[PDB]
Amino acid sequence: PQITLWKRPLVTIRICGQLKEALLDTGADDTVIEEMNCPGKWKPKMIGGIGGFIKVRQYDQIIIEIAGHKAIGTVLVGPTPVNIIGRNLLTQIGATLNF
Amino acid sequence: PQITLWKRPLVTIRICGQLKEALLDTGADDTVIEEMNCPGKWKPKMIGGIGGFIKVRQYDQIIIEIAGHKAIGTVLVGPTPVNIIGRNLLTQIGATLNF
Repeated sequence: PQITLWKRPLVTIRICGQLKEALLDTGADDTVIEEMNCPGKWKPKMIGGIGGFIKVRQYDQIIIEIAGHKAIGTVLVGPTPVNIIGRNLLTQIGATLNF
Repeated sequence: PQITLWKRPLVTIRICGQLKEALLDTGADDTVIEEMNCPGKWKPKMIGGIGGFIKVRQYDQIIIEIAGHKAIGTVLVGPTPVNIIGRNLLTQIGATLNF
């Protein structure tokens, strides 16, 4: 598709057998999703943004669908105000910026 | 241009006389730049993001040149980790996410 930027570029994602809404975020190096329970090996991590840093759990080789596109990568889980799809996953669904 | 996201989508901008480097950020509603002086009246506001909120100064109808493209609108100057170009200007230059 072509997402235009008048409204937040929100998209449906299936992670861990659960459908959710996430933001297509070219500004994020990484992907961050609200507190799940999907078990797995994970390493602790702190990611920074505007107002400071939050603690997250880093899972590796996680499967996701992003608006119907299958992807596989590092997802970070933690108290994020909105589910964010960063560049690690945007590259995998072939997303580009154009103007 | 078409901009892939293997690297951070950074661009040169021209704001309030200074040349600077900024991130084309489709997750940001607003455009926030590291602290610098711009002339004119500004009003204090507060913006959120991961990590929480920060106090910023709002400048209206500011000319910004983004990667050779002209925009004129709101710029929030404050303590951001990185200069970011949000949807309020990305729409001005005709920016769209494509995949």
